[PDB]
Amino acid sequence: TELQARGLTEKTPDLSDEDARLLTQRHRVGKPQFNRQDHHKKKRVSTSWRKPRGQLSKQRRGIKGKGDTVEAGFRSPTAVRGKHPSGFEEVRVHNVDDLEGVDGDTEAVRIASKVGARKRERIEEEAEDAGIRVLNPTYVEV
Amino acid sequence: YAGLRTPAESFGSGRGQAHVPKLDGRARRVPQAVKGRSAHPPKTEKDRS
Amino acid sequence: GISYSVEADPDTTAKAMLRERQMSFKHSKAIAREIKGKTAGEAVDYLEAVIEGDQPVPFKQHNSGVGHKSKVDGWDAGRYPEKASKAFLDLLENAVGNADHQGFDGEAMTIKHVAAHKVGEQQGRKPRAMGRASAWNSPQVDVELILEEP
Amino acid sequence: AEFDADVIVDARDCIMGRVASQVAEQALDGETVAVVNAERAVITGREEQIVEKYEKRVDIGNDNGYFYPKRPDGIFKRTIRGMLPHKKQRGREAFESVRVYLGNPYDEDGEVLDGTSLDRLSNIKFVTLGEISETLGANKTW
RNA sequence: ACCCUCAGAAGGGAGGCGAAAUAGAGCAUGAAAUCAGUUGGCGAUCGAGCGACAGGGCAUACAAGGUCCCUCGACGAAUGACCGACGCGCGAGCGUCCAGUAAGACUCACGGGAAGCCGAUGUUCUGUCGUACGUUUUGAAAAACGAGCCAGGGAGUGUGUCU
RNA sequence: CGCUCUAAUUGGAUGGAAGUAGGGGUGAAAACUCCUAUGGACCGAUUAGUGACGAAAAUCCUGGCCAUAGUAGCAGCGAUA
RNA sequence: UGUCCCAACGUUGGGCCCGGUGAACUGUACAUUCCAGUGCGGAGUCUGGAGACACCCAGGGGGAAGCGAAGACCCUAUGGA
Ligand SMILES: [Cl-]
Ligand SMILES: [Cl-]
Ligand SMILES: [Cl-]
Ligand SMILES: [Cl-]
Ligand SMILES: [Cl-]
Ligand SMILES: [Cl-]
Ligand SMILES: [Cl-]
Ligand SMILES: [Mg+2]
Ligand SMILES: [Mg+2]
Ligand SMILES: [Mg+2]
Ligand SMILES: [Mg+2]
Ligand SMILES: [Mg+2]
Ligand SMILES: [Mg+2]
Ligand SMILES: [Mg+2]
Ligand SMILES: [Mg+2]
Ligand SMILES: [Mg+2]
Ligand SMILES: [Mg+2]
Ligand SMILES: [Mg+2]
Ligand SMILES: [Mg+2]
Ligand SMILES: [Mg+2]
Ligand code: NA
Ligand code: NA
Ligand code: NA
Ligand code: NA
Ligand code: NA
Ligand code: NA
Ligand code: NA
Ligand code: NA
Ligand code: NA
Ligand code: NA
Ligand code: NA
Ligand code: NA
Ligand code: NA
Ligand code: NA
Ligand code: NA
Ligand SMILES: [Sr+2]
Ligand SMILES: [Sr+2]
Ligand SMILES: [Sr+2]
Ligand SMILES: [Sr+2]
Ligand SMILES: [Sr+2]
Ligand SMILES: [Sr+2]
Ligand SMILES: [Sr+2]
Ligand SMILES: [Sr+2]
Ligand SMILES: [Sr+2]
Ligand SMILES: [Sr+2]
Ligand SMILES: [Sr+2]
Ligand SMILES: [Sr+2]
Ligand SMILES: [Sr+2]
Ligand SMILES: [Sr+2]
Repeated sequence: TELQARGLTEKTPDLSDEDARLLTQRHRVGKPQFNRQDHHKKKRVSTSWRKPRGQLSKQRRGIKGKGDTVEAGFRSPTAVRGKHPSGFEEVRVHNVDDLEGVDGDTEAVRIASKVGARKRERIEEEAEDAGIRVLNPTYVEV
Repeated sequence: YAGLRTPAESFGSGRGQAHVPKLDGRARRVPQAVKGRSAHPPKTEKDRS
Repeated sequence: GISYSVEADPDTTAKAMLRERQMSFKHSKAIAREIKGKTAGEAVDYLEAVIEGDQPVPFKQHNSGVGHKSKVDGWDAGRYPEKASKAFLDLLENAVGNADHQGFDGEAMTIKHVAAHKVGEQQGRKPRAMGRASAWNSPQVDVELILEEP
Repeated sequence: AEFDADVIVDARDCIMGRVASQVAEQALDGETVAVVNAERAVITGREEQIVEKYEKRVDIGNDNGYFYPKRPDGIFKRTIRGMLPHKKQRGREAFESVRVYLGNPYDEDGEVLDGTSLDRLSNIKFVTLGEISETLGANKTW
């Protein structure tokens, strides 16, 4: 009568104290948008980042208010870089065999979008049985 | 000779237009022109072995 | 052309459309805007009075150079677009007719939805001085109308 | 017409600019201030030079306009406006919480703000707002 | 096809076919510029590189993010008191002790709470900074040059020889 | 980092591929990825290659489109109809 | 002898309002400005003040160093005729 998602949807990974701290830091600090200079002034200029190269460029010269420029100083902590907000490390999966070798305490699986409903159903039941959470679960009425 | 079969000429300064070779009011020959030549296309003379 | 841009319950609604009409699109926006919410019958009497010159149609957007009209309410500029009005009368005639064929009281139904859309331009060319010709086009207008029970 | 002032200031024998400064400060802190006996407010210096300055402000102008007040009422109100960011939301709010009156329209007497008092027995080089207004051509309605 | 409407082989309505007519004739898909109607936010007393970063309002079906707030407690870097006591200074005020104490960003734990609620997204308001971009130039917001807008197109390639 | 096609190894798709629209997650970033709707047939990854491989600009090119604007003109001529 | 003092009245066609038809020039963006100042010394956009409720009609053109033409003048090019 209601929709429910298949699998270990609420599962959380177990992280060292230092990892939980850094994951929390990444989340607290965040980062600037880093959109291309003046993307908002012209529709033909997309948001995709491009180093400002104008000799007179205000953003390039680092004028406060013109937006931050991509620099290595903005990189996130090595120990957490790339983790899903839950703390899990993601593993891309295309079939049941891709589930092999995956540690459900430390990793969560993300089924590629191309995968069909028939193959997804098999992957989903096998993942749950292996104690692995599926980040993009199928919702069925139960 | 692709794109070069035309006597298109530029009008130069004076008509408020970019100096682009044109023929019958249509731009031609140059690489930035639609129907113009390919600037640095594949070449037969290239040794591919 | 267009497709009705709004949902309509077939059991309490009647529809009609005009296609590629060659009339002022700017005038059509003004007329639609003005008759929406009116009863089909009210719309008709209003448009006939517009054509007769007794009731002006408020020109709130396409008003450059348009002289003020005292009968315009809450606004200043207005005119009497008779051509587009007659096209709207054809539309209303079609709508109310469809309505009555369905068992509804056509004239009494409310104009729930009415909007004009520019579907194109019939292209034309006009010779000008100095050996050049410039565009001389006709707008093409589609208009949708949805009548609904009171 | 009834001004619920949290503070009533008596400008009689008080240096205009000093009162104006404390009143702007109070209004920005949320205080509703009524200045009274404006015609008796005082401004130090040589009368002839002070008058020249105010006359110049009256003579200035053009099509865009430079409407400068002539009554002590308005002279004082303007003096206060120049100490408030009247074009900003908070500034206009404060400014509109201040009103200046000729004479004292209230039953209460106003208080004399500390540091704004002028001692006539020790000063001869000063002028009264009312005197300035009359010189400017105002209609001595007070 | 049939029917209704209409001056009507038009168009419209209803209807029939097909998995699909939002496949009905330049008839696969259907971006942007942009137009009509409309939803959210702002709006007829107020100011202009249109934003970046902070922080408030209002708005939010699901899914793909799940956090967030307050009491208290633990930890506690640089920094770092009030009060009181004593002693100096014409005075504003200072010194010594209390004391490197109380406090101190982050993080965590107990207890309580939030689900438009936290993030996010749209818009708007406040604060700080802020006169596009590219080019020419010693010096560009420039009253120096270029572009109406969007999509697509648009510039180190080959042979031979040399290093 | 991204694009094309080739090869080897290895996967996805009518139980719905690519593309497109809106939205969620990741990466300092190029850009990667998922969800929903549309769509209705193709699509990847890794490794070694290939190159007519990346645009905001050139009074750049072609196409489409908005404001201009319901504005100018539809008067002027010895033929005022 | 209205060229002038010194302008007036009138006539026809426009102009203005209404139906129909219906372009072009031009457009980096923003833009209700004014006075000063500053700045590559000639600013609607920077700074300080002043003024400024929104929209629309008609007008004569002060400003946008207005639009229209890669200055004709001058110089320069181991340019042309
Ligand atoms: Cl790195
Ligand atoms: Cl139009
Ligand atoms: Cl004035
Ligand atoms: Cl202000
Ligand atoms: Cl004295
Ligand atoms: Cl921490
Ligand atoms: Cl190169
Ligand atoms: Mg953009
Ligand atoms: Mg070609
Ligand atoms: Mg007019
Ligand atoms: Mg000719
Ligand atoms: Mg199609
Ligand atoms: Mg491999
Ligand atoms: Mg391209
Ligand atoms: Mg460039
Ligand atoms: Mg005009
Ligand atoms: Mg000029
Ligand atoms: Mg030149
Ligand atoms: Mg010469
Ligand atoms: Mg010669
Ligand atoms: Na040819
Ligand atoms: Na060859
Ligand atoms: Na309008
Ligand atoms: Na009116
Ligand atoms: Na009226
Ligand atoms: Na003084
Ligand atoms: Na004045
Ligand atoms: Na907000
Ligand atoms: Na240049
Ligand atoms: Na520049
Ligand atoms: Na300049
Ligand atoms: Na144009
Ligand atoms: Na051009
Ligand atoms: Na005469
Ligand atoms: Na002018
Ligand atoms: Sr899919
Ligand atoms: Sr020339
Ligand atoms: Sr308008
Ligand atoms: Sr103070
Ligand atoms: Sr049908
Ligand atoms: Sr200003
Ligand atoms: Sr401590
Ligand atoms: Sr383009
Ligand atoms: Sr669309
Ligand atoms: Sr290319
Ligand atoms: Sr147009
Ligand atoms: Sr005539
Ligand atoms: Sr003529
Ligand atoms: Sr004129």
